[PDB]
Amino acid sequence: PLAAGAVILRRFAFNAAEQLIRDINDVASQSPFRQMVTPGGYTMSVAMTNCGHLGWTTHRQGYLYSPIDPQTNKPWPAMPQSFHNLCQRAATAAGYPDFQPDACLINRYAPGAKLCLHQDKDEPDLRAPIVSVSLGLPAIFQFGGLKRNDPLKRLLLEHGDVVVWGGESRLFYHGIQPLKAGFHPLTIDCRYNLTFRQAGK
DNA sequence: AGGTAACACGT
DNA sequence: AACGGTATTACCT
Ligand SMILES: O=C(O)CCC(=O)C(=O)O
Ligand SMILES: [Mn+2]
Repeated sequence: PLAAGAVILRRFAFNAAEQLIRDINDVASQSPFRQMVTPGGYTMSVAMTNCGHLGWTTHRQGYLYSPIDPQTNKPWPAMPQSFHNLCQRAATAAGYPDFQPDACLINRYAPGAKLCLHQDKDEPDLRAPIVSVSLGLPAIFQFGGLKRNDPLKRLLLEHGDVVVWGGESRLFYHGIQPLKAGFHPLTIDCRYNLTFRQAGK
């Protein structure tokens, strides 16, 4: 096992990938990918957007889940049924049959893009797991512990891989190392990740 | 009190 | 380039 309460389901989303990617494009046509600026004033290397009832965003004052896209000033697009179904099946396979996400953060990684080691704790109900779907180019996922200096596991995540963490491992530090350039026939030159959460009550 | 930015340079 | 400092503070509510 990846950790207590955590598992990787390799190639779980492989068969669903083409549809998922069509729906990413549909979501982004309404709420475009944007590289967000941290409260500290740095532009993130990962480009992001959201779908579902709540979207993760930065602002001057910190991080926030909000029902409105601050760039368009309209609600985030509805969560595609392909996304919701894949998430439900993955969560069930990982031992979290009751998971009901209300938020999906869509990450796009160009070569060089990274996500520094962090915890997912913007969500009030820590009982719900995180379901994380990889698409396109491969990336090295770091998965640690409750403390930043806890030893890291480094796992390659490839197209279609799904990682789920929760319970004892819900607050574990994790991240993505700078993406290697490459080619993938479905995403061409990038990696996408879908991160499903229950962000509200 | 407690929340929490850093989902972001030097060795 | 893997590891860890920084928030060891200065603000909010
Ligand atoms: O891209 C990934 O695999 C991880 C994304 C992530 O950690 C997040 O969106 O909070
Ligand atoms: Mn995360």
